Amino acid sequence: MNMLALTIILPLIGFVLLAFSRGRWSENVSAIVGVGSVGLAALVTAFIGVDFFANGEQTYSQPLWTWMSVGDFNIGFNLVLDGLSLTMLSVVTGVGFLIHMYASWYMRGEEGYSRFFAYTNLFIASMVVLVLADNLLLMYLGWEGVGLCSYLLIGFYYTDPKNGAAAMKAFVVTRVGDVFLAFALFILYNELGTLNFREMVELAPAHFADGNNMLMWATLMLLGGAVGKSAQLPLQTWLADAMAGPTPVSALIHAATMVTAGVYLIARTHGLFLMTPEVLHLVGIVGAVTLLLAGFAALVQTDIKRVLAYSTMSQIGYMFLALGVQAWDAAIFHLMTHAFFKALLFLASGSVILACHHEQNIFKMGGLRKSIPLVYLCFLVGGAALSALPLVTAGFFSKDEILAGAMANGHINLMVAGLVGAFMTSLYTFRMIFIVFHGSLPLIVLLILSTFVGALIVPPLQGVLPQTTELAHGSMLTLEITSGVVAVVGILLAAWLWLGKRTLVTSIANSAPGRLLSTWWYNAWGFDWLYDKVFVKPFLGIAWLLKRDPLNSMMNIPAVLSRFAGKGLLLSENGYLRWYVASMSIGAVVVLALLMVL
Amino acid sequence: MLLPWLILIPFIGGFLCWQTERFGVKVPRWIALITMGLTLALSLQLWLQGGYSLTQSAGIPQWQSEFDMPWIPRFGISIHLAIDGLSLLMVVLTGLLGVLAVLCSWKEIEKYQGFFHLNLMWILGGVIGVFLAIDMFLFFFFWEMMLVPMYFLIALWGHKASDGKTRITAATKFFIYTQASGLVMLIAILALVFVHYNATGVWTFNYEELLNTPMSSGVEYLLMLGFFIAFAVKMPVVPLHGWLPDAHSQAPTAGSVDLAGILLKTAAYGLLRFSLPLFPNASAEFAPIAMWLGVIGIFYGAWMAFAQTDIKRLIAYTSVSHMGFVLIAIYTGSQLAYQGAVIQMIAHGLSAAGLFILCGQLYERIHTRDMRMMGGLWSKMKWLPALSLFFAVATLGMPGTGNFVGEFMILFGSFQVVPVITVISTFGLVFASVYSLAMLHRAYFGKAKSQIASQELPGMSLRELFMILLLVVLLVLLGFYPQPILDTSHSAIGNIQQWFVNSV
Ligand SMILES: CCCCCCCCCCCCCCCCCC(=O)OC[C@H](COP(=O)(O)OCCN)OC(=O)CCCCCCCCCCCCCCCCC
Ligand SMILES: CCCCCCCCCCCCCCCCCC(=O)OC[C@H](COP(=O)(O)OCCN)OC(=O)CCCCCCCCCCCCCCCCC
Repeated sequence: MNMLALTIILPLIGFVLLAFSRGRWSENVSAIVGVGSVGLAALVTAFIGVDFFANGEQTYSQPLWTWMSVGDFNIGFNLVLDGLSLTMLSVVTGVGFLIHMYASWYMRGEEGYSRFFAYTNLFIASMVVLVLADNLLLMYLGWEGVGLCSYLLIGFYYTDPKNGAAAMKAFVVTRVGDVFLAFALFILYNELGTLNFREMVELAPAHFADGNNMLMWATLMLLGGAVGKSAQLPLQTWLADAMAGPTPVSALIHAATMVTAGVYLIARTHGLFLMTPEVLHLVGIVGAVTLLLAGFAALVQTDIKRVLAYSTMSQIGYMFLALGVQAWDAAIFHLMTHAFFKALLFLASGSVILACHHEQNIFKMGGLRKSIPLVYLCFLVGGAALSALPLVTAGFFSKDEILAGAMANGHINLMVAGLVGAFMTSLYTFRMIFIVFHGSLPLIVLLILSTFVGALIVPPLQGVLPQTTELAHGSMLTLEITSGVVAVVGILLAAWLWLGKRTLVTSIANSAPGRLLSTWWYNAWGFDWLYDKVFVKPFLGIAWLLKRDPLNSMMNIPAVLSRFAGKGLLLSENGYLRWYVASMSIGAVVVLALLMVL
Repeated sequence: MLLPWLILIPFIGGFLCWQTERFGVKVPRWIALITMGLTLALSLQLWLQGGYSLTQSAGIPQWQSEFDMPWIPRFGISIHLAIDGLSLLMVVLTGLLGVLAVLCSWKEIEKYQGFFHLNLMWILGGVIGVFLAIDMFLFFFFWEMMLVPMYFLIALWGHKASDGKTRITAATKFFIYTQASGLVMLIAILALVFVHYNATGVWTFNYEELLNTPMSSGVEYLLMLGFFIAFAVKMPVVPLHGWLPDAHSQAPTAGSVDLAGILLKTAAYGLLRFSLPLFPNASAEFAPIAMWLGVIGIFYGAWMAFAQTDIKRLIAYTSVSHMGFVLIAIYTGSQLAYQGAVIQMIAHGLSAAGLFILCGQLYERIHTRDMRMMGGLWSKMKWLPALSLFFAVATLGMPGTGNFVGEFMILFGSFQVVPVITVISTFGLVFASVYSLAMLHRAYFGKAKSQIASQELPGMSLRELFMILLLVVLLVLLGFYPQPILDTSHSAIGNIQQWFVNSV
């Protein structure tokens, strides 16, 4: 457990070595360097977890150095480890190692092999810093590292400009979320005087006795940062746009690292949100709205990567729904299970893409369930895990825990949103599977982990997070059978609509309200159009207006006036003697008159 | 006692650089390198000798090392130098940038390199004298003497691809702005001295003697306004900022000239050293205007930097935005904001120096500065695109680089005093990321939009790579371990802030 900082150091060492290699090294040695760096990080994580379970499950602090200290402002470089941080670190390192060896097999014959592995190593290091930070500012360092690695990794193929534009869009919206988070940080310092999590939690009720408004602002501002990073409402418009990049980086963003950071913020800063329950209910409302809108958007999508991006969007909405109903353990369990099956889904999708060599839309694909057996099996079990199939998957148990936390706390409307979202998720994943397919070691590991074997593993969240109120056995029975019935009804509806000849599908898709809804939901409820017409277009217009530098001309105006006055005065030097004598006479008259009036 | 030698060693070094041009064309660059080596070594010796980490704050004035000599006894004017933690940090940064400048002009085998070097060391001595001197005539004299050689290099040695008339216009604009504002500063200094003489009866231009004066409200405001006008055009602060990108785009293409003369950190040093302690009530009244001017400068500089097709002009507007952030930090009256301003100033100097060196090397590769004729240079060039991406990552305020640290301590102190300007400035940081990403998309990523970017280009040599990697290492060390820089300047910042806020 004393090697906690090695999980930061080793991916950093791999990133530095692969960045300064500059592609002179072979693919084999670069593969060993990157895969071994992430594997050593994962092994150190496993040893840390073993020693954590062998020491009585107590929190640990490793202060490396102090970052800054001006008077009362003391910020240090301290790492912390509890059950939540251990769970986050373990899932990040394990899924990153599987994705890294899949990329080592996958990215062969590509320019930028060492550069790609350097960027993913720095992404892993930033995520480890994010999950192992004692204070808010080191957490913010990991936050910015995650954002910069997202920019460097989404636009990996810099030759085509849409990848670069999508990377810039993703970095812009995530930096806006960073600014919201920075507002949270400034408010929390100005009110509490510290940025340590435990110290902020113990000192919050003492200072906010007479007024709980600035803490409400701080929790709302943390919510803004979380929805900035996790692609939630209203900063959600980067996922599907930036999902034109490569496959293993796509699985690394969606599964373990990036979209789980806001969930980690809501779970870690749970006490501050507990003294402001209105903001926590706002978290639940935003998560429910985003998951329903993600289901609506993925209903009509025609690409596999876009469908999976909106599916991850819905899963992060589910996690925020769990967090809003004070079900933290359910949220982290859903985080781990979703990491596993979404990594499996994206690796299978990349296998399909490299099997067909091109990003063809789903309607140009068919009869592939017999061409590739193994990829079909992996994609089937991943889709079943995402659809929450009862008694065989782990996402079913995770969503059941989420809905039990919603029921026992009294959130009926959020539960209704949850069952509707489960219906939507099952329907769209198997509509994509039935359109595509009708008409190895990481894959095996994730296939095992996406089943109930992943539900056997429980995060050690007892003692760090408050206990969610357990549902009664009868009520839990009705909730479980209702979730299963809605899920299998979704499976049967997708089977009825898309397996055979799609007659009821094209009849309503070709109608003018149906085509209007399809166009509305294909562009994600018109949010990209709104963000161009409200924020991007006036920015471009102001830039075009100001490119002349108007203030420079405004301060050059005295130079123009001086030049004009000088050329006007130079007309008096005509060179005539009689005009000179008349000018002396005029000046004599003026001087004498001015002396007479004074 | 070592401060006069700190000022003069670049001057005598430049004198031997000019006189040794007869010995050979490759001779004066070596002599300039050695005299910057002695300057930087003496600055580091003062850093290790003064004992700055464990220094208590004794109030204004508390000088670590002082020197006094009469210059004009008729007016009571002294060559009076005084170094503290902040001035030491600025002198160390100045010597570092001078070493980087003399390294970045190493490939010049021209006929008149001796006068170019002589003007460079005179610029370095002038800015060092600005940082060290506290007497107002001597500070003003260094302030104005550091203009003539810089103007001469812009006019004579400048951008060869442009006509001489454009270089003449840019140099004349810069010199007119700086010298006229210096004249306004001289009026303010003279009026303050005359009021002190009327109140007491002693002829003195010394800094410590002029602090305790009966300052009527209305006169102190005018003196502060003149000082702020000078330090605002030399910061730069909008709309007094038009000279900066004109001087950058028409600078000599070596890139040493931008590190030497334009990249001064002297205006905010004068704001902390002269505008705030001499006029506490005037600055307390004036603070909303200056902070709103900083907001306007940040957003305006971001809007220019997004819309420029010239990369050097873009980095000039980055300098405008960062100095607007520092201007916001100065008039807040917070220790945290002042330390953040110091960290942001040092980090901006290092990051802008790296960006200017890389832009000069890139222009040497492609023979063009227009960003619309270049694209996809990541697969054509060896080391420069990655280091340029690192420095543009630094210039948007990224952790692991000192710009994030400086900006965030600035914003923490500001939000401790004023919330709305803090939130608007942080949205300005969003705009900073926007223009940094726009420059990286328009310069290095995409397809080759011409033929000069469609061919494989020669890589950097060992010297440019070594100085850029040294700048990278110093930026990383400043971003991750900013503590020794903080305790170096903890005393002077404490004295300035205490004089600012315990007097009101
Ligand atoms: C708290 C723990 C950390 C947590 C996360 C922290 C995140 C914040 C820090 C971010 C740092 C910058 C990140 C972005 C780096 C961009 C540069 C890069 O990746 O360059 C890659 C490039 C190799 O590209 P390639 O395609 O292989 O080249 C072939 C054609 N030229 O490489 C090259 O061409 C050569 C190398 C260029 C520069 C690489 C980066 C240098 C900076 C880091 C190392 C600095 C030196 C180490 C010592 C520091 C002080 C102790
Ligand atoms: C905060 C405001 C109050 C305090 C102000 C304190 C004063 C200092 C700060 C402001 C200085 C402003 C200077 C504006 C002009 C800068 C130089 C410039 O733009 O020169 C352009 C031009 C030479 O360039 P070119 O185009 O080659 O010439 C054509 C050849 N026939 O030049 C020419 O052709 C002739 C240039 C003559 C000299 C410049 C003009 C000076 C006029 C008096 C200004 C006094 C201050 C007024 C208030 C500030 C401005 C509103």
